Amino acid sequence: GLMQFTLPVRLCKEIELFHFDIGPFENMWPGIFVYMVHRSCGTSCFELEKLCRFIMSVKKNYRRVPYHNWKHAVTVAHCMYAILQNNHTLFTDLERKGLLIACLCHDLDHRGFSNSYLQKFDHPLAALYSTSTMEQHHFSQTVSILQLEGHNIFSTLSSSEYEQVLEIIRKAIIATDLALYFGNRKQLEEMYQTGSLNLNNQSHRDRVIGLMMTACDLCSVTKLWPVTKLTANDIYAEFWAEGDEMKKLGIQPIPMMDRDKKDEVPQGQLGFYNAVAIPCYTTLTQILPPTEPLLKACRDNLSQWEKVIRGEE
Ligand SMILES: CC(C)c1nnc2c(C(=O)NCCc3nc(-c4ccccc4)cn3C)cccn12
Ligand SMILES: [Mg+2]
Ligand SMILES: [Zn+2]
Repeated sequence: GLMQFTLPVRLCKEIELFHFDIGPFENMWPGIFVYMVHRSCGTSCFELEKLCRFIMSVKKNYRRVPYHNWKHAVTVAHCMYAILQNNHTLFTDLERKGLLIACLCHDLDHRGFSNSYLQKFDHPLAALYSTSTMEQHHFSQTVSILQLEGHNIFSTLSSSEYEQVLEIIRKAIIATDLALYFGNRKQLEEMYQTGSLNLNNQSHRDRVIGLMMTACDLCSVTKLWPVTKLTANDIYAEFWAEGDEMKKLGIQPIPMMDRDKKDEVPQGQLGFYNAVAIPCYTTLTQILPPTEPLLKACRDNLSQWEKVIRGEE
């Protein structure tokens, strides 16, 4: 009832900032997330015994892969917490509840392979889900864990609020398929610029929540340079393992995934900052002005990759 979560002073202050790193102590990630739900939503959004049991079943269903792991899940939820606290009054009680859970669950049971590799391997999940393969699997696993005895954190919601929140989570999670991002942002751009963008239109909200999810998912590019640089080793370690597996199938992987082409990482990160990250955080700042720090930090790390290419580090 009267049981707050508190953090040490440095975390209490730094958790409010977009660039916050959740640190190397795994056993504090759960308390960090609960802290965020309580400040974002209220101490009464979720029955604490159910929330805790949900958090630990979710953790157990992330795998020990280099990048798409439990640490990524809590990183992406933290970024969503930063967005929600800097845009307090633009979001319903249900959106606040659904979106933090959506981020924690958004890569459940990820095996460290692209939708592409599932399809070329002919993995069962590719027959069951022809597009957004892993992301439909991630949502599926969220519903599984919600249905476990003592895990329904949404038990108090009305029959209809329950369906609305699971629909918020489904779209939120589908949106983390980067193939769907390019379309979603082009439309969000055109709607903002012609002035058609309207946040009372539910299909316009959907698109905005979609872009928030891509922002939160990419937030490793908005960290202090040494966090951004080291995280890149993790994500390339998956990409190269996939490359190896593509070669095992008799297929030349794209350069991104070919560990023979390590040399070209800086140029590839440049490409990705220009094609993906900068556009994302640009359009997000236009739509939601207080998210500007994500854009500014992204721009800083781009400049840090330009420096790497010029032999200046
Ligand atoms: C940490 C998080 C935020 C993160 N980082 N990257 C990503 C990507 C992604 O598409 N990355 C690859 C960028 C890239 N590399 C090459 C390359 C490299 C070496 C040799 C040759 C070509 C090419 N291109 C385009 C997707 C989702 C989250 N990501
Ligand atoms: Mg994913
Ligand atoms: Zn992710």
